[PDB]
Amino acid sequence: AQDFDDWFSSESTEEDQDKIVKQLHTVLQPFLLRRIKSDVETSLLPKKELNLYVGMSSMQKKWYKKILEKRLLNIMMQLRKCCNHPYLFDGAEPGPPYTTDEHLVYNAAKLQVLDKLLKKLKEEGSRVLIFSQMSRLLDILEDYCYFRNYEYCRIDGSTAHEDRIQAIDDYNAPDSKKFVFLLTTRAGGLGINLTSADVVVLYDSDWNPQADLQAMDRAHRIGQKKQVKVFRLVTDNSVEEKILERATQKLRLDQLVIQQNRDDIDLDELLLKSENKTKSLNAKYETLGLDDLQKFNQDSAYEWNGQDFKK
DNA sequence: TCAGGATGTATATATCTGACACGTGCCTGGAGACTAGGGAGTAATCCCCTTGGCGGTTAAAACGCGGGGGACAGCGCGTACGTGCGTTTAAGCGCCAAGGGGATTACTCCCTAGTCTCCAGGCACGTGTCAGATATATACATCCGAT
Repeated sequence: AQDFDDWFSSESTEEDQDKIVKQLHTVLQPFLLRRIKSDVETSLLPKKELNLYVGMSSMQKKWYKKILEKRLLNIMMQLRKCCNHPYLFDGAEPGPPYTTDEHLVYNAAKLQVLDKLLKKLKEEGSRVLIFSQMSRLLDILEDYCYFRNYEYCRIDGSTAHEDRIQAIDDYNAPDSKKFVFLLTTRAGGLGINLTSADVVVLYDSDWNPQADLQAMDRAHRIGQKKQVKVFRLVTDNSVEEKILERATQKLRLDQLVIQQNRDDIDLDELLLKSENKTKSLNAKYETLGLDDLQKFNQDSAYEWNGQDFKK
């Protein structure tokens, strides 16, 4: 192990990072292969990443602060919950009695952006795939979809086989009244084919970039006819930014190592600002080096606006 | 049911003996230095535990049904307990005798512990293995529900 882990794995020596160890793919080219599907058939249209940076709402603000200064362990997971929808937390939503009115969208900034974009795509007429990462979050999405009078088909770690096949077939009927079609990002194996869809909204980003790559390939898989778009909601100035940063670290690591040597927020302004942020971070991480890329800076996310590790 | 008994149940009085208050001294808790080592805070490393989600195998668990036998209700009945009365008998209470047992109370010493100072050699840890305990199958002999 240590031989590979030290000879051209992580060091701290010199500009070796891109002068020698980077050039040392000659160890690998002998026995490894991959034929880039981007240009061997040239029949698919490329991808469309439209990361959206979103800020907390008041309920998110107070809940985020509550977790920062307190069953609740694994704080890094809880902050992801609060960044998605506070209704995941017990006793957050108003009630009882429990209703399903605009008090649902009224407390989740991602869900507000999602609702606006869902209306916009619906009037365009692009049936959409939602790839959440918590099945419990799919419950709130189901409730919202029903309250907005859309119909769906949910597949996750609960539905048995026959349910999965019949739901897929129902969505893929040649004249199917299926607008939204929920799933979980790492579920369904690989046989699930949804080329008939048009948009994949990555409600959450994943630690492993290739998990989402395979996920957002469920619509980009061979056979897809028209250019597709894949949104990725991000909670600006929160843990999700750290997660996206580390995921991009790993994605560029993969590319360098292998892929070379083959209220409303006025949606348009948020789109442009988030696109500028994406360009800025891409510029930040493009120029990194192997040993430099492997640091995993592990910036403690407990402190967010000034914290003291106290309750 | 009601009047006839039998039994607690309040009530006033006198007795007493046990709880309480009071002075002494002697012993222990408090004030006051002095000091050293236990513990709080810090840094580094590694293994375990969390939270949310997924996929799969496959025995247990849930459900329904039918039928028996165990439960619970009654019916005698014939004891074996109760209740009451008379009468011994023993518990308790005093008293006699002389000792030994024991618990302070106060010196003495011996000797046997604790303390320190090296220093080897017991033991815990990290390495192999191979022998015992598995799971498998099969033949058997051995209880259980109907004549």
